[PDB]
This record gives sequence, C-alpha cells and structure tokens, in this order.
Amino acid sequence: GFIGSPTNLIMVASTGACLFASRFGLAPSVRKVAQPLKLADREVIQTTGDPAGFTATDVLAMGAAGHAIGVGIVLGLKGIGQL
Amino acid sequence: KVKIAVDRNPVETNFEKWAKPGHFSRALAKGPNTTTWIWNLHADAHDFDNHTSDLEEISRKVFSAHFGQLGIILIWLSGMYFHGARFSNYEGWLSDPTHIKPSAQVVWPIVGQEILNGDVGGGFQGIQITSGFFQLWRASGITSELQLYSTAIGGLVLAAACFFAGWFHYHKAAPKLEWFQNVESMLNHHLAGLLGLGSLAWAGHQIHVSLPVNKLLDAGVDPKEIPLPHEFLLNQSIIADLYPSFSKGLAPFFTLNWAEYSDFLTFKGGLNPVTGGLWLSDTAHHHLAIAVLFLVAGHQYRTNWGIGHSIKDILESHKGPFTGNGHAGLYEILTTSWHAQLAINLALFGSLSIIVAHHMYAMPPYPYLATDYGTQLSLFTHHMWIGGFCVVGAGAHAAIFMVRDYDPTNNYNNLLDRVIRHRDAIISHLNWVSIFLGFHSFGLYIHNDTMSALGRPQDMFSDTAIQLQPVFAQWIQNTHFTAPQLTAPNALAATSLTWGGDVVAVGGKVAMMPIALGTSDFLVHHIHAFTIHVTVLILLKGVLFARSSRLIPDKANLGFRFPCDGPGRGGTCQVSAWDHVFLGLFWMYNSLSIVIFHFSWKMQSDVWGTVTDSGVSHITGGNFAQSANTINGWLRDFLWAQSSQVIQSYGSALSAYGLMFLGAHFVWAFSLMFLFSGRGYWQELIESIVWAHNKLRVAPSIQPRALSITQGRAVGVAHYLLGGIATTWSFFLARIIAVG
Amino acid sequence: AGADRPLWSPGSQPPAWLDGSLAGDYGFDPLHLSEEPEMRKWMVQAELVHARWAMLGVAGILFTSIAAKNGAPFPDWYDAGKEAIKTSPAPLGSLIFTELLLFGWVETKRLYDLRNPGSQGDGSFLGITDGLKGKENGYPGGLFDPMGMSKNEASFKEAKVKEIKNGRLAMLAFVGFIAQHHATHKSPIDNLVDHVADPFHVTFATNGVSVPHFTEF
Amino acid sequence: LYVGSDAAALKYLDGTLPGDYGFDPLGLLDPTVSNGQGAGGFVNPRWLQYSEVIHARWAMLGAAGCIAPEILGKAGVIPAETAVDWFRTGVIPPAGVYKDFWADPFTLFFIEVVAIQFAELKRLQDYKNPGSQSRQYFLGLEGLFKGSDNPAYPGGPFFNFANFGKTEAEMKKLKLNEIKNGRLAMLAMFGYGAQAVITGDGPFDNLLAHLADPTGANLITNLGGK
Amino acid sequence: MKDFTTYLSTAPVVGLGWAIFTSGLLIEINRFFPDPLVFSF
Ligand code: CLA
Ligand code: CLA
Ligand code: CLA
Ligand SMILES: CC1=C(/C=C/C(C)=C\C=C/C(C)=C/C=C/C=C(C)/C=C/C=C(C)/C=C/C2=C(C)CCCC2(C)C)C(C)(C)CCC1
Ligand SMILES: CC1=C(C/C=C(\C)CCC[C@H](C)CCC[C@H](C)CCCC(C)C)C(=O)c2ccccc2C1=O
Repeated sequence: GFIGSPTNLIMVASTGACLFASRFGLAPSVRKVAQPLKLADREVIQTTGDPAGFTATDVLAMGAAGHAIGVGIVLGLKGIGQL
Repeated sequence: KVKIAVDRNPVETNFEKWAKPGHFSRALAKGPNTTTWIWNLHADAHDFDNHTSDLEEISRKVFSAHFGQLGIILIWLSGMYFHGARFSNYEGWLSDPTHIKPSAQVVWPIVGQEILNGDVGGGFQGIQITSGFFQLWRASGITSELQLYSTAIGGLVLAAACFFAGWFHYHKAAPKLEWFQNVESMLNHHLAGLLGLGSLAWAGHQIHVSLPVNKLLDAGVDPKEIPLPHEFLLNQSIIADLYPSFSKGLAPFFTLNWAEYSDFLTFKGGLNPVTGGLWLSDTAHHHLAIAVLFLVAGHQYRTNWGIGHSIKDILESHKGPFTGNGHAGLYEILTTSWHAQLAINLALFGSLSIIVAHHMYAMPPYPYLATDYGTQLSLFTHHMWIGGFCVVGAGAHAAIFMVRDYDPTNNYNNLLDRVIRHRDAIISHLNWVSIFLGFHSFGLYIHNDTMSALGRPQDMFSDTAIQLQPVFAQWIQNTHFTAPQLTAPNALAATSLTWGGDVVAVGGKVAMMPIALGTSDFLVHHIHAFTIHVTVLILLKGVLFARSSRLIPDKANLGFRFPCDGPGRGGTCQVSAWDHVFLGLFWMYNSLSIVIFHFSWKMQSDVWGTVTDSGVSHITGGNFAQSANTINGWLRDFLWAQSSQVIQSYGSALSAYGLMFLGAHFVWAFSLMFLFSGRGYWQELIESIVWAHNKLRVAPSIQPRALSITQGRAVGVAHYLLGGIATTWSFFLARIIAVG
Repeated sequence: AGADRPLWSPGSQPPAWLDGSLAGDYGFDPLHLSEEPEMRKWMVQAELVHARWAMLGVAGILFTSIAAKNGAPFPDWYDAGKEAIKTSPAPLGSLIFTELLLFGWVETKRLYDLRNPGSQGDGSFLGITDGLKGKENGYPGGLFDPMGMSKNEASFKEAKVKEIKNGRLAMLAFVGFIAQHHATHKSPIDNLVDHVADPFHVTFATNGVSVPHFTEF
Repeated sequence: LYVGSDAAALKYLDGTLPGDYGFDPLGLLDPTVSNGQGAGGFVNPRWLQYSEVIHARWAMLGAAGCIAPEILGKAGVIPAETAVDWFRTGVIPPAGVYKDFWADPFTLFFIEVVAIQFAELKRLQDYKNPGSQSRQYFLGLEGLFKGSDNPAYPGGPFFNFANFGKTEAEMKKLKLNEIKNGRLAMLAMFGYGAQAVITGDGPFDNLLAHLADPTGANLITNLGGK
Repeated sequence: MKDFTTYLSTAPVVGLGWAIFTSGLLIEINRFFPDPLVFSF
C-alpha cells in the first residue's frame, strides 16, 4: 500500500513476474493451451497493438493472479513474523 | 461461443388451454372417461419428459417452473415477515428474550380455539413459534416492526417480479437449448454470483448493520434507543466508537494490514456468553472468506475468453487402468439428461441439509437460539427430514434417468457401464453389510433387553457391565478439544462446545455443554448406520436394476413407473424402480425417526436443562447412560416418560398439539389400507356402488374406478409418511414446549 | 364514432370488441372484460347506474359541503348518517328496509328489462305500454325522459357521451372524496379552499398521510 | 481507430452505428440473440441503441446539472445558499435537503412524475408504433411528434428545429459526437457518484483537491492509502 | 373471458368456491351465535 513499503515492493514484483510469465511462455494464457506444456491457440481477442497473444482478458487474469499471490505472500510472511 | 440464444414469443398467452384440463399429453387430450384419468391429470402434470420429446421445450418448462417455485418461496417468506410485523411480539421479545416465548401466529376466536392463544409473555397472546424467526431477525439487526413490514413488502414485490419473470422467460423470451447447455457459464456464474456475491453482500450487511445492533443489544441498552442501521452506514462516529478500526476508513483493507480489522473480524471460536450464540464477527469473517473463496472458484471454467478449464476435457482426462473409460460419457449425460442433474442436486442438497441440521444443533448461529430448546429441536428435525426426502428423491430421479435417458451407445466401457456390469456384486455385498450391521446392532439391543428381563445386569452391553465405548469418537472429540491448543493456535477457544470445555448458560438455562459418549451412543450410532445402509441398498437396487434383471430382462420397456408384470415367475409385484423408492421411503422414515429420537433424548438428558448453584440439572436427569441401551428403555424412559405433556395438553394452549397427534395417528392408521390390500377388491366394491347408483339413476357419466396399484402405493406411502411425521412433530413440540 | 377515434393511450391497439359504438369508448381494457355481448351489456348497464348514483351522490355532497361552508348547519359528508338518524323521525332498520322495499321494484324492473328488452312496457305495470320500454341497452327513456331532447339521434349520442364522461369524472371525484377525507379529516370544500389558499404548500404531501414520514429528515 | 475492439465481435456488426468502436466482449448486439417475432426480450439491437442514446442524453444533462451549480456558486454567479452539492439538493434527504424551496420536494416529485410519465409514455408508444403520437389529438402539437424511422432520432419541427446536418456526413459526425459526449458523461456521472459516496463533496471540490495536491488528494489517499 | 370463465367452470374451481361459501357461512353462523347445542328457537 505505502509507496516504498516491503509489501508494496514484493507484490509489485509478483504482479510484474506474472505479467512477464504470461508474455513469454511460462504461465498459461489465452493463446496457451494443454495440460503438460503450452501450445499455440487462436487469437480469440484482438490484442489492440500488443505483439503476440496478449489481450485485455490476459492482463486482467494475470493482474488478478498477481494480486492474489501478493496478498497471500504478504499475509504468510506476516504470520511467520517476516516482511 | 457462449452467448444468449432466445426465441421470441413461442407460446401465446391464451386461456384456451386452461379450459381443457388434459392438454400436455395426447393420452389425456382425448378427454376423460374414467376417474383414473383425473388422477392421471394430477400425476403427469410435471412429467415434462413424457409430454414432449424436445429437450428445448422441457428446459423452458423447467426454467419457468423454477421461477414459479422461487415466487412461491418468496411469497411464503414475505408472509412470514408480515406475520412477524403485525401479529407478533417481536418488539416485546427483544426487551427480554429469556422470559417471553416467541409468538407469531394468532388465531381468531370462533369456536373456542382462542384458548390456543397462550400467554407467551410481553402482553401478547398467540402460538409459540418454533421456526426461530425471532432469532434470525435479531441476528439481522431488525429492531422495529417497520423493518419487518418493509421486508414483507419487498418480498411480495420480488415474488411478483419472479412470477412475471417466469411468464416472460417462458412465453415471451424463451431460452434455446444451447443457452441451457452452457454448463461452464452456469457453474461460473453460480459460483461467483449466486453464492460468492450473496456471501459478500451478507458479510457486508453483518459488518455494517448486524454487528453494531447485536453489540448494542448485548450491551443491554433499549432497542428503541438503538441507532438505526443507516446512521451506522452514513455517519462514521458511532461506528468508530463501537469499533476503532472503522476510524481508519477502509485503509487496512487496501494497504493489506488486515490485522487492524481484528476487533470486528474476530476468530474467538465458541459461544457468546451474553446470548449463547455464535460471535457475529466470526460469522462476518466467515462469510467474507467464503465469498473470497467462491469468487476464486468461479473463474475456473472456460466460457468465452480462452483461459479456464473444460469439463469434458477434465472428465475424459481422469481415466485410470482399473476403470477403463474413466468418466468418459458423463459430460454428454449430464448436459442432455435433466434427471441425472436432478438426482445429483437432490443428493447433494439433502446431504447438505443433514450437515446444516448437525452443525446447527452443534453451533447455534443465532442470538438466544440455544436457550430456546424448542426452536433448536424443531429446526434439527425439520432439516433432518427435508434432507432425507431430498436424498430419497435423488435415488428416485436417478432411477428415472436410468430407465429413460440412459443410452447404451454412449456407455460401452465407461464407469456407468461397469457399475451396471457388477451391480449384482454391489447389491450382494451391500446386503451382507446391512444384515451384519442389523445383527450386531439390533441383536445387541435384544440381548440387552433379554439379559435385563433375565435379571443379569452384568451380562448387558451397558456402560457398567461390558464397556463397548466409542474410542474413535472419543479420540476425535479429545483431538478437536485440543484443536485451538496446538493445531489452530489463532482460535481463542474450541470451535464448538460439543468437543469439551465448560458449560455456557443463558438466563439460568444451559445453552451448550460438553456431550459425553457411552455404549448407548455407540449402539444408536451403529443402528443409524445400519438403517442408512439398508436404505442405500434398497435405492441402489432400484436404480441399478431399473433397466433389466435376471427376473425381468425387459424392465426398461415397461417404463420406470409400472405396478407389476403379472403373477408370473412366482409373482412380480413391486418389481419396478418406483416401487423400490416407495419401499425405501419407509426405511428413510424409520432411520430419521430413530435419529431424531436419539437427538431429542440425548440433548434432553445430557445437554439441555437448567443451571443452578449446585450444578446443571437436566430435563430427564441423564437417564440416557442407563436407559438407552434397551428397547424397553426407549419404550418407557423416552416414549412413556415423555408424551405425558401431549396427552395432558387438553384445556391449555398446547391442546392443538394433542389434536394433531390424534389426527396423525389416524392418518398413519388409515394409510395401512392402501399399503395392504390390492385393487380388485375395491374395484368390485366400486362395481356394487355403481349398481346402487344405477338403481337410483344417479350413476355418473365419468365411470368411477379404483385407484391404480402404483397410485394406491403412492397414497399409502404418502399418508403413512404424513401420519408418522406429524405424530413425531406433535409429540416433540408439545414435550419441548411444556417442559422446556 | 369509431375507427380513428381518440383512445385512452395514443398508439395503443383498440380491442376488437370495443369498436367505438358505445358512448365513451376509448378502447380502455387491460383486463379484456366485456368481450361477450351479454357481458358487455351487463357492464354497460352497471357503468350507467354506477355513474348516475355517483353523480347524484357527489352533487349532494358538494351542495351540502358548500352550504356548510357558507354558514348553513350541514354536517360533513363523512359520518352524516349518525346525526341523520339522530334527528330522523324514521330510525335505523325501518328506514334502510323501507329503502330496500322501495328500490326492489325499480331494480328488478331494470334487471328484467336488461335481460328482456321492451318486456316491461306491455301494460303489466299500471297499464303502461308505450312507456317503460328501453330505447337502448342502458338508456330506458320513456317516462324517465319527460322532455324529449333525446329524440334526435345526434343529440342523443352527444348526451350519452357527456353523461358517461361526467359520470367517470364523478366516480373519480367520489374516490378523491374518500381518500382525502381519510387523509385530512376535513370537508372536500375545506380541502379546496386549503389548496387555493396556499397551493405551493398545501397538497397531498403535507397532510401527514399518503406519503409516510419515518426519519423526519 | 477502434478502441479496444474485441475479435469475433465484428462478425455481426458493421459500421452503421454512430460510435461503433467494435467493443463487445460479452456480446449483446448479435442478431442471433433474441431472434424471432413479436416483443421478445429486452436484449435486442434496437432497444439497446435506444437505451444507450437515452442514457447518454440523461447522463449529459445530469453532468451539466452537477457541474453548473457548484461552478457558478464558486464565483458570484449563483448565491451561496443555492450553491449546494448535487446530492444535497433533496435527492437524498440523508445526504441533504434544501428546505428553502418554492414547494415541498414530494410535490415537485409528483409534478415531475406526471410530466415525465406523459413524456416517456408518449415516447414508448411512438417506439412501439412509429408516428402514432402524430395521429391522436394531444394539444395541437401533434405535427411536432411526427418522428422518424429511427426512434433514437425523431427530429421534426421541435426536437430538431435547427435542422442541423442537411448532408449525411454531418448527420454521421453529429451522431458520433453525441454518442461520444454521452459516453463521456456516463463515465463522468459514474465518477461523480463514486466521489459523492467516498469524499462526500462536490465533484469540483474533488477536482480542486486533486489540482492542489495530486498525491495528497487522489483515489489512493481517498480510502486511507499512501 | 369465456376461456377464463370455462377455467372457472372447472370442477376444482367451483369446488373451491363452494368450500369458501360453506366455510364462511358456518363460521359467521358460529360467530354470531356463539356455541349452540340444542335447538331452542
Ligand atoms: C451471476 C449471475 C447469476 C445469478 C445470480 C443467477 C441466479 C440464479 N439462477 Mg442462474 N444462470 C446464470 C447466471 C446467474 N443466475 C447464467 C449465466 C445462466 C446460463 C448459463 C444461468 C442459468 C440458470 C438455469 C438454467 C437455472 C438458473 C437458476 C437460478 C436461480 C437458482 C435458485 C437459487 O439459488 O435461488 C436464489 C434466489 C434468490 C437469490 C432470489 C432473488 C433472485 C433474483 C431475482 C435473481 C437476480 C439475478 C439475475 C440472474 C440477474 C439477471 C436478471 C436480470 C435480467 C433481471 C438463481 C435465482 C434456476 C432457476 O430457474 O431459478 C429461477 C435454474 O434452473 N440459472
Ligand atoms: C457488499 C458489501 C459491502 C457494502 C455494500 C459496503 C459499503 C460500505 N462500507 Mg463496507 N466493508 C465490506 C463490505 C461492504 N461495504 C467488507 C467486506 C469490509 C472488510 C472488513 C468492509 C469494511 C468497511 C470499513 C472499515 C468501512 C466501510 C465503509 C463502507 C461505506 C463506504 C463505501 C465506499 O467508499 O466504498 C466505495 C464506494 C463507491 C466507490 C461508490 C460506488 C459507485 C457509485 C454507486 C456510482 C453511482 C453512479 C450513478 C450512476 C450516479 C448516481 C445516480 C443518481 C444520479 C440517480 C459503505 C456504506 C466505511 C464507512 O462506513 O464510512 C463511510 C468504513 O469505515 N466498510
Ligand atoms: C422389527 C421388524 C423387522 C425386522 C426384524 C426386519 C428384519 C429384516 N428386514 Mg425388514 N422391514 C420391516 C420390519 C422388519 N424387518 C418393515 C416393517 C418393512 C416395511 C417397510 C421392512 C422392509 C424391508 C426391506 C425393504 C428390506 C428389509 C430387510 C431386512 C433384513 C435386514 C437384516 C438385518 O439387518 O437385520 C438382521 C435381522 C435381525 C436383527 C432380526 C432380529 C431378530 C433377532 C435379533 C435375530 C435372532 C433371533 C433368535 C435369537 C433366533 C431364533 C432361532 C429360532 C428359535 C427361530 C431382515 C431380514 C432388507 C434385506 O433383505 O436384508 C438386507 C431389505 O432389503 N426389510
Ligand atoms: C509494458 C507495456 C505497457 C504497460 C502496461 C502496464 C504497466 C499494465 C499494468 C496492468 C496492471 C498493473 C493490471 C493489474 C490488474 C490487477 C487486478 C485485476 C488485481 C486484483 C483484482 C481484484 C478484484 C482483487 C481481489 C482480491 C481481494 C480483494 C481479496 C482476495 C484476494 C484478491 C487479490 C483476489 C504500456 C501500455 C505502457 C506500453 C506497452 C506495453
Ligand atoms: C381404499 C382403497 C381404494 C379405494 C379408494 C378410492 C376409490 C379413492 C377415493 C378417493 C376419494 C373420492 C377422495 C375424496 C373424498 C371425499 C369425498 C372428499 C372430501 C369431502 C369433505 C370435504 C366433505 C383403492 O382404490 C386402492 C387401490 C390400490 C391399493 C389400495 C387401495 C385402497 O386401499
């Protein structure tokens, strides 16, 4: 919440890591399918200038995932007495 | 892919089909000629699978019928709120809930029934209600009758809106088959919106309205002097005084410092000593966590945006080596058959109702709910019976799906085919398990009764002679008593008082206390398991042998609901799956009757009572440890020791319970003539009456006929269930109101 | 007198049974009543008698209230029966049953003229043949129309339209009488003077009824 | 440019609508949705466009009526007692009610509901039956209610008495600008309601607070964050 | 109207009408004649 707080830093890092994972393979996305690996799919939604398969629902889903991972990490570290 | 598919005006709103009673089926479209047509009019009314073979029309009818049932439910809820608004002493009950009985039904003085308006207290006369609506309204922050009036008017408005919605979504804008088949969208919207959004809205109401009103009520201030909920909503000074964390003003939520919300979102597991109910802050954090979990779960399935899970892909992927085609054709089955979904919904709804009853007697989630013993007993019994009816209807509609909607082409080597392929082994093993359970439980009871009648108390299976103590249940109780100690250290106390601890009492009456488990408890628990096993065996034999059997190889062609196949092969009476459900209904009734008898006796002997300086004096003095081990103990110390209030209720406000008890005995006895006998006797009797009316030239044009064998069985089981249910209802309510 | 006639709502489709022949036919029928010709005749007769009694009662109420406001000792239209049989030579019971006996003849003659048109004017009642014959469904005429301005067809139609419009207006006037006497407990003329004295303040919203006041803020 | 146009949504809509930026993620302009005859459901393209333009006009009027009193009362144009916040006029008596009015607020509500019921019921009857309000005599202004083929743009001697847009290009530009300003005012009234709930002040006061201190007065600082 | 009238002319609806009529008649008789047992004019 506070600018410069450790929770802000690590949750911004988590959201950016989720976005970077969605941009380049890694995390499954709209254009990524199949259970074991990730395979190319239909474009589904126009990306509106974004290269590769990166649409609005992609950034919405992975921002939600990043916020969830960040709040889980924050509360887990607060439970164990860490940052 | 997922989109709204709606046809515009497929059915015109005309009264021309209201004049013709039999119109949905071609068999009844020809008009009536015998009286068995009339029953057939009231039997195939909701059999939409038989009226048309088109799944789209059936789905539209199902949607409209669900809207109608929601409208009926909202009408009933609005009427309940209106009765609480006008013909009730809720305002008087709020001043002293431990001395004024809850009353919300008032009778008209016409023929001497005004004696039913008993002295409930607070300057009011009426019937002592056991629904617990007073405690629900106290948990919702309702103070004045104006709020109940507003809730009733809003309920009537929403009921009219739902009734118009059913008319619109059937006659005007009827959804197509592709709209109903979007199971992924339905699941996502139900998990996120129906359950999660409602949980979040109720959590917000508990935070902003229910918690301050309940805190001020527990403080002991006048309910008339309590500020209105909108004052808590708008002005922040009162909510800051009652809870300092509200002075932050949503700062800890968006800064992830949620521990600052710990004052009004607590984890003090247990019972509130002021009111004997669950902590409202605990319920607020509970519903908030449930809402968060359900909004997380509602984004699981793929609908229109690529990401998500496919139900068909998940079902086809989960295949093992011992099962062949693991869960292969189930997605096509559950997206085309309404009866399979009905069976699933009814089974899960009934099991969840049983869970609700158990976890509601265990933790009373309402202020001044545990002190009202009658409310708790009535709620437990009601949810118990509704759950049992739902789980037997699950087997009924599963058998209906087996007869009608099963396709062998889509089921070659899948799980359903293998279940049908070893159904005989399933039924044989279940029969052996049921017989062994019934022997080693009921024969144990008979052993105790015999050795009691033979003067051998040391030979009995009691708490003093042969200790067959429930060591697993006692170990689990001890572990859950230590759950806040080591495994859940953030909880202030135990999650419930049933595991152990101290005695919580309100107004001199014990709200909750630890429950000891002995040999009688083990005996009745194994008896319940045996009865459930037998009912499961009956319903599973009905479901699995619904299509074919060794006795009848072409049972599928005879339909789901047929009386018999003649006296051939020795006799094929009651061989249909419908007759199996009709037989299992009695076993469900017996099982739940024994369960509620165990609940009533155990909580009257070891839970409920009064609290004095010497200790806790229970209602029956704790005879369950020494009387529940024999059938004669239930006969004398539970059925004869109680039920004296029912028979002595004449001349008082409880006399309607005695009259209802007698009427229930009457209906239960009257059911036996339909359960026994047959059809030819009554048919010839009706022929003689036809001759009598023909002598006087008053023979009706519609030929009177005897009830069908299936119809006679249905009438018998319905009157039998109604008689037994109302007998237990009257006995329980009269006993728990007079002495409770 | 039909087809392109002003309706209750501009653009709404008029009902098939409401062709505009009847007086005051604005095609107003949300519940689709009076579809059958016999049901239409019964509804027309009921509307006509309700209209005549409503206009008579509203005129009497207005005259009594105007005289009371002018200074004449007349009671309010509400609870006038109490002082009425307090000062009546005829007590209650006898008066209402005498009224019922006097009304039964007229009501049953109206009913059997509605069921059988022209059957009353056959000399059965004091040898009257030309009179006591219904000119129309709900419009008897004869001795009930002493002066003959209903002989002209166009004049009769205009009189029917005027009568049904003033009847509907008097129906709403009587409903308003009941409503604002239950709301204000004053005479309708008192409500009229209060409305024309301070129109900007005195209205249906300042009586303490109709609109509820809970928070008072 | 198409502002965030979702793919597979252009398959059923071409460029005929004024805005028509191709943004339809869930999908409601599809002719397959509510296809048939008669009244049908409420999700049809004609009613969708009609409700969109009516929401646009109402939101534009609301944004104007929320800005003008506060802005003119900040200066000497509007006196201070009449320069109340838009939610403190009496629309929400918990928020605030202006007692010094020429009539009671419920009397004004009754006059308003009668007038707007006449207006919107005539509008609805013309929507169901085009040109029907010009036939039945209303006051003599029936020729002013002639309407057009599109119910969203009736025109006539009163609704468009300036007869702007003689050419089709000017009609298209005017319709696009109307729907754009209406969508902007819809988002504006959304923000106005949000600020009224959170800040409890007028939108111009919130704008001045953001202007004076950007970081010290923003959405993050509104709810307690830093 | 006539279709709704024939719906009201069906046996359950007229039976319901008879039920309310008879029940209301007996209830009003019992209310205005409180608890009689023997016919004594
Ligand atoms: C998040 C959105 C949402 C919500 C809240 C609901 C809610 C509901 N659905 Mg629905 N459903 C949805 C989306 C949603 N649906 C979608 C997208 C589909 C298509 C895939 C379906 C398909 C569907 C079927 C096929 C059926 C339901 C049924 C039901 C009801 C279940 C009974 C119950 O729990 O009573 C809860 C009751 C209440 C809480 C009382 C208030 C109910 C209000 C009026 C509903 C308001 C939510 C509504 C969806 C808003 C949109 C409607 C709007 C145009 C007016 C419930 C009202 C069943 C039904 O017909 O019930 C009538 C049923 O058989 N749903
Ligand atoms: C569904 C549940 C729910 C609801 C309705 C509320 C609602 C509220 N809570 Mg609560 N709260 C909740 C859950 C909920 N909360 C939960 C789960 C927690 C976690 C512990 C809290 C914790 C909490 C705290 C600690 C506090 C509140 C406060 C508030 C108020 C502030 C609202 C606000 O700023 O939000 C944001 C609201 C908006 C952005 C407004 C929505 C946008 C509007 C509606 C747009 C309208 C536009 C429209 C078109 C124009 C108007 C139309 C008109 C012209 C006709 C409000 C009454 C605070 C309070 O009471 O002080 C005032 C407070 O101190 N709540
Ligand atoms: C109290 C009466 C009674 C009794 C004893 C039984 C007994 C039985 N029924 Mg049931 N049943 C009853 C009433 C009863 N029924 C009624 C009223 C209905 C109508 C709804 C049904 C409907 C019904 C169905 C639908 C089914 C059964 C089944 C069964 C069997 C389950 C075996 C078991 O678990 O217990 C074991 C048996 C006992 C505990 C009997 C008690 C007697 C003593 C303890 C046994 C020893 C006696 C003595 C020591 C030996 C004497 C030897 C010599 C002198 C004769 C068993 C034969 C099921 C079945 O076939 O098997 C699973 C089944 O599917 N019954
Ligand atoms: C590179 C680039 C760029 C940038 C971009 C960006 C920077 C973005 C971002 C984005 C973002 C940054 C987003 C986010 C989102 C988020 C979200 C969506 C989240 C969440 C939500 C919610 C609603 C939540 C909830 C919750 C709660 C409350 C509780 C529980 C848990 C959770 C967390 C789940 C640009 C354009 C310039 C250019 C080009 C490229
Ligand atoms: C008695 C009996 C009959 C005969 C029962 C018949 C014909 C049903 C009679 C139902 C009556 C007509 C219901 C209505 C009774 C009253 C006339 C209605 C209430 C009257 C009061 C309100 C005055 C069967 O047909 C039968 C069939 C199969 C198994 C068992 C039996 C069985 O036991």
